[PDB]
Amino acid sequence: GLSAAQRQVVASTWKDIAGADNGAGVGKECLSKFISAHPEMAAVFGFSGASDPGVAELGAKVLAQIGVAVSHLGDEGKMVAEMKAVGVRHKGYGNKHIKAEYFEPLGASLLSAMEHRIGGKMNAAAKDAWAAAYGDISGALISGLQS
Ligand code: HEM
Ligand SMILES: [C-]#N
Repeated sequence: GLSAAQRQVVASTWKDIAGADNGAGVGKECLSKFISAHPEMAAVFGFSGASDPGVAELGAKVLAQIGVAVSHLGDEGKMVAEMKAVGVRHKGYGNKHIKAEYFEPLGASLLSAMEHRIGGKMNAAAKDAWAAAYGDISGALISGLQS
C-alpha cells in the first residue's frame, strides 16, 4: 500500500502528531472543523453540532486507532484486518447510514489538523505519505463497513 519511504515518513511524523496526548487534540480539531464545514454531517455522527462534547471524545478514539494502524504499517494484512473490524462496527454507528463518500472530506480535515499541530514538519513528502496512509486506513474501514 505504502512504499518503505512513505511508511518511514508516516512513522517518524506520528511521534510529533501524537505529542503528549496520543493525538487527542488533533482529533478534536479534525472532527470540529469537519462538522463546521459540513453541518449536515452532525446528524450522521449523532452530534448536536461542532461543539458537542462527543466531538472531543470521538476525535481522541479516532487518533488513538490511527496510532495503532501506524504501529502495524509494516504488516499490511494485519493493519487491514484491524481496520476492517473497526469498519464492521461502523454498520451500527451514528445514523447507521455511513457512506463511503464521507471519508474523503474527513481525510482533508485530518491532514489540516496534523499540519496545525506540527507546522513545517508537515511538508510535501509528509502530506503525500499521510494522504496515502489515510487512503489505505479508511479504505480498509470502508471494506469492513460494506462487507
Ligand atoms: C465520516 C466517517 C465516519 C463516521 C460518520 C464515523 C462515525 C462514528 C461514530 C458515530 C462513532 C461512535 C460510536 C459509539 O457511539 O460508540 C464512531 C466510533 C469510532 N470511529 Fe468512526 N466514523 C467515521 C470515520 C472513522 C475513521 C476514518 C476512523 C479511523 C480511525 C474511525 C474510527 C473510529 C473509532 C476507533 C471509533 C470508536 C469505537 C470503535 O472502536 O469502533 N471512524 N465513529
Ligand atoms: C469516527 N469518529
